[PDB]
Amino acid sequence: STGSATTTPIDSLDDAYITPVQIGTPAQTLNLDFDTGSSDLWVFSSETTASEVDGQTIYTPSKSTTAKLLSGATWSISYGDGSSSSGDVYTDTVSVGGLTVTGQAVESAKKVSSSFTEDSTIDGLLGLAFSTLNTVSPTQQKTFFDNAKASLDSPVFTADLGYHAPGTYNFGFIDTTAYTGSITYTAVSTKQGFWEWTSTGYAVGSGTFKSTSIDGIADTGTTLLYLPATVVSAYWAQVSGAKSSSSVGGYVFPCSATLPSFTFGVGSARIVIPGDYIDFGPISTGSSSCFGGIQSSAGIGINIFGDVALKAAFVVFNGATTPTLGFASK
Repeated sequence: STGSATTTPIDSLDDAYITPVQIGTPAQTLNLDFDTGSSDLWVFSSETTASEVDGQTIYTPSKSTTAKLLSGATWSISYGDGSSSSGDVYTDTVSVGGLTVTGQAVESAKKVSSSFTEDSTIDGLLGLAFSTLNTVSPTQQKTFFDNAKASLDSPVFTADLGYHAPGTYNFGFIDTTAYTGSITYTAVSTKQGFWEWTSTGYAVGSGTFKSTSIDGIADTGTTLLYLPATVVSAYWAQVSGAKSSSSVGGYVFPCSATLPSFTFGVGSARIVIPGDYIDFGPISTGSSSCFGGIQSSAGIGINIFGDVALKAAFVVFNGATTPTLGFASK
């Protein structure tokens, strides 16, 4: 089997991407944030505290003939940005882009933190990291990808995120028309539950490539590119007027600037992030100070290849017995 679904930016900055997901019978379509940095599929629901729901589409298990309460199971998650959610669990039929899993754990939110409430466009998350990170207790549950894997033509999914445009998540096949040149594959460590790999270095604009190992995670659920302070300082030093602002919470730059590209290494191959991808616009409405899309990972504890990086590539998440990651230009 295979599946293919379009993923759409939630706003003009590509802050996140939503992908329609069918849950239950008859189908209830919710727009979920596919997150390769976590492993819970959770949704706004009829059980979510009413004051914490503001415009989202909810899953109502009582209206699904295939929903079954997973008795005794609860979940609770906190994300790298400080947001959180928790609730109980149903199993139900879940389909993405034509690919159907029966008995998928659908985690129903009883509580969500303010950042989720305030984002009306995201109805939940669909985790695509390794199932070892799943928070369901007392019986850990598998991700949608893990459940689908054996039925897939090939045990892979791919992320093809757009810059200010829709893109695609495919399951079970590699669309050879979706990228240019070749796909370069690189080793993955699953020891932390993430799609963790080591970039071979970087360049800033037309500058020379610096060969240096950068361990980090491929995370579709993080907006920006978070790299070591040395790398990030080298980037922003090429932008006149750029500075790290403690008050704003990262590097800012004059909105009048033209940003240089940023290149990262994948083995001997190179992925170029155009300068425009690194512009996240005014810090506040009407400001002439703009927020940078490359930020320091210092104090996160891990480097994160988020959407800013991933959207510059066609990315293969290879879930073979020994997982690997593939990157191609596009």
